[PDB]
Amino acid sequence: NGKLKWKFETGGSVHSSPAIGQDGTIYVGSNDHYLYAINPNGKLKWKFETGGSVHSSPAIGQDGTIYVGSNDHYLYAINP
Amino acid sequence: NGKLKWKFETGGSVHSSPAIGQDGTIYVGSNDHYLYAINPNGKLKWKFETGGSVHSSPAIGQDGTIYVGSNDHYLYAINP
Amino acid sequence: NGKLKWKFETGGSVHSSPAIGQDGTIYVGSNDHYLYAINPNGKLKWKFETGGSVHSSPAIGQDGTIYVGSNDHYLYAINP
Amino acid sequence: NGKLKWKFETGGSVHSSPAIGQDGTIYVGSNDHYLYAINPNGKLKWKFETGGSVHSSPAIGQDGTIYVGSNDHYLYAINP
Ligand SMILES: [Zn+2]
Ligand SMILES: [Zn+2]
Ligand SMILES: [Zn+2]
Ligand SMILES: [Zn+2]
Ligand SMILES: [Zn+2]
Ligand SMILES: [Zn+2]
Ligand SMILES: [Zn+2]
Ligand SMILES: [Zn+2]
Ligand SMILES: [Zn+2]
Repeated sequence: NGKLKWKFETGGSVHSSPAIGQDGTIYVGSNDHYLYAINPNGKLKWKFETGGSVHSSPAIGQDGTIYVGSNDHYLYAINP
Repeated sequence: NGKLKWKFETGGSVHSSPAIGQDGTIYVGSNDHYLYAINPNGKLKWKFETGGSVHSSPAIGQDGTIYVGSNDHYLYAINP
Repeated sequence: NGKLKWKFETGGSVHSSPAIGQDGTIYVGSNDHYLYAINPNGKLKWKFETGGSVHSSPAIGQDGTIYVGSNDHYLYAINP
Repeated sequence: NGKLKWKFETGGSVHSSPAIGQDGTIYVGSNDHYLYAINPNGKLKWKFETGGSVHSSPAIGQDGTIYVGSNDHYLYAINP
């Protein structure tokens, strides 16, 4: 209907575009160098430190592996 | 066929990439800080103020929740 | 296998990310202000002038309508 | 669970967003001008030189053709 139902504060501008995994866990990268995993309800599931801003938007494989690039030249494959 | 069928003026450059929800409602974020929801025919459905330019591109969950990040460091989950 | 099978010269850097329509027609926006439609084989189908660089990546609706934003503040809905 | 399972060093910041092909091969473009293809396990499959940074995110056609744009004004269609 357009009403907010939660925001989640990362550390920097979230330029990455978010992905939704087979279980509704939402994955997004932030300029704070972190890929965030938020449970569908708004509470963090985990965050993964890389070496630079995550402008890449996460891709999601069949087994649920999360694939995302980072300003630190690396393509990361992260277990769920 | 390539003919236009409507443009919709947001307030700033629309860098966000648009998403299409289970009902055809198209969701896009604009540098005017707004996530826009446009009914499939071109008339606004609603727009949601965040605190900065929305470069993130909206993700869309099973229940239709719209997930998008914003230059204001937050990941937003917005009801339809 | 990794061999090229065609490039298509737009007028400026293609930052937009390409979309594939129900018939294989590939849609991408270019900084030359144009959304390009390329037939699956590499020959243009059409290109649609907007008022600025198309950094947005095209979305594709059920009927095949192409939805994309542009640096000119507008969200465009373009017939196939 | 959030544990890493491999990073892959490209040559520059990976701004492109990665795509997953019908066989799990992950495709991403890097600012080093290369579109990378990584086998699902982390070892390269191949990398394709273009003429500029690949900010575009790869699209994937029915036959597995990889479609991506590049800062060198070209839209590339690359065999698997
Ligand atoms: Zn900030
Ligand atoms: Zn940094
Ligand atoms: Zn402007
Ligand atoms: Zn602002
Ligand atoms: Zn150039
Ligand atoms: Zn211009
Ligand atoms: Zn971008
Ligand atoms: Zn660097
Ligand atoms: Zn270069």
